[PDB]
Amino acid sequence: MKFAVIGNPISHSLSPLMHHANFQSLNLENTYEAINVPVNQFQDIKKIISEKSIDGFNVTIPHKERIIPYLDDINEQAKSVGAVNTVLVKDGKWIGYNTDGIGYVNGLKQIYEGIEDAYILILGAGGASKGIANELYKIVRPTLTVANRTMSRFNNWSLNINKINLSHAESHLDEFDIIINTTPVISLNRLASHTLVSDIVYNPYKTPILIEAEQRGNPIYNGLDMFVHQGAESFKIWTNLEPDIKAMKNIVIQKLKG
Ligand SMILES: O=C(O)C1=C[C@@H](O)[C@@H](O)[C@H](O)C1
Repeated sequence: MKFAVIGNPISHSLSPLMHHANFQSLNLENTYEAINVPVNQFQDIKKIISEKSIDGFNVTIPHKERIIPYLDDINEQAKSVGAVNTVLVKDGKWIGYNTDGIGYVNGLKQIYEGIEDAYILILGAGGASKGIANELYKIVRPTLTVANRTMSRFNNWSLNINKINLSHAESHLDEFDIIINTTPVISLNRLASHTLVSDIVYNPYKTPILIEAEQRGNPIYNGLDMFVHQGAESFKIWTNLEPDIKAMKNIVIQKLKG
């Protein structure tokens, strides 16, 4: 089967390196190649893909919304986040999926015991935040809380979740078992001792919030696992097989060192 990643730029993508490691562990005769698609040539996307006989592809900067009109169908999750990172070519039909959020959430699940009873705060109300909150909503029993600087951003949200501003997150910070920053931030001055602090970025390997949270002697978690888990989730969709998460993360790490 033939896979890819589209984007502009595409050369620093670690998707092919990673999906390949997965193919070699599963003993699969797949290719996964980086495809450079400038904005100016994006209108010819159906043709760039189909001439290469592509089965499924990831979509990254700056085409995650740009791809949407070319899809024949799109899932609720993508539609909701308003962005597509995965497309399935399934008998000439293009179908758009979004695995970033489930990708972050499946990673967290592994490194956080009993996430179903977790008091989770998320910072940010934009699209990455939305995608994670949708996925959590399905597995977390206690109501989610999303904090944002502007209340209006929640108008197109769809969840029955608590929605607060940033100063109110600061002063109730100790009610939370996990905090997830999706913002590129708060005062950690009421930060409970046990609280896990997470950012969906892994370059830099630690953002300011994670730095300070670590000095306060808290557990921290960056976006590395999100990146592996979103691609693993694309792979499940495309192929109906189980990805080797350890092989995929180990190669990305080795590449990151160096
Ligand atoms: O750098 C990459 O190759 C990617 C990064 C993220 O945007 C992912 O959402 C995308 O599926 C692939």
